[PDB]
Amino acid sequence: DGYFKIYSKHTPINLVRDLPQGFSALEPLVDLPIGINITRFQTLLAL
Amino acid sequence: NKCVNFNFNGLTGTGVLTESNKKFLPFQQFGRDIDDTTDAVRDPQTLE
Ligand SMILES: *[C@@H]1O[C@H](CO)[C@@H](O)[C@H](O)[C@H]1NC(C)=O
Repeated sequence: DGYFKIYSKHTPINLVRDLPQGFSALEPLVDLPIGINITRFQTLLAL
Repeated sequence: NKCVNFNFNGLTGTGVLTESNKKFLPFQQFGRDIDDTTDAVRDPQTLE
């Protein structure tokens, strides 16, 4: 509907090389009214 | 605690309004029952 919606969660953990084997809910942190076409995306690392 | 025609945001319906004990999450606006009828609602003006 032209809202780019972000759902998220934080938990502290203790793992070395796996995605945590379990279940949790993500809350809507924002619902940005942006209306654009998207096909691809990229993520930003500190250097 | 008296029967009233409630309306929040166009939700006309008749009932006793009562103060809830429900812990709705921060983003959360209407409560629906098991029956999918609305049975709780955040007030738009004041945080209850
Ligand atoms: C988004 O762009 C692609 C590639 O140009 C196109 O195939 C797609 O139809 C566009 N999205 C919409 C909603 O038309």
